[PDB]
Amino acid sequence: DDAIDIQVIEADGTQADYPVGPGQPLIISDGETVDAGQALTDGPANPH
Repeated sequence: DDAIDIQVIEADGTQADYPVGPGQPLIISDGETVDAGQALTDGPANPH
């Protein structure tokens, strides 16, 4: 069904299940070196 979920495996093996959602949030993330705060689906970040 093209859920397009970004599942990340922690240092222990814990998933996150980030849903991309609609088509407007275009994906740009294939780094495989992500760190906290890194954006995945393009656009202006929410600072709060």
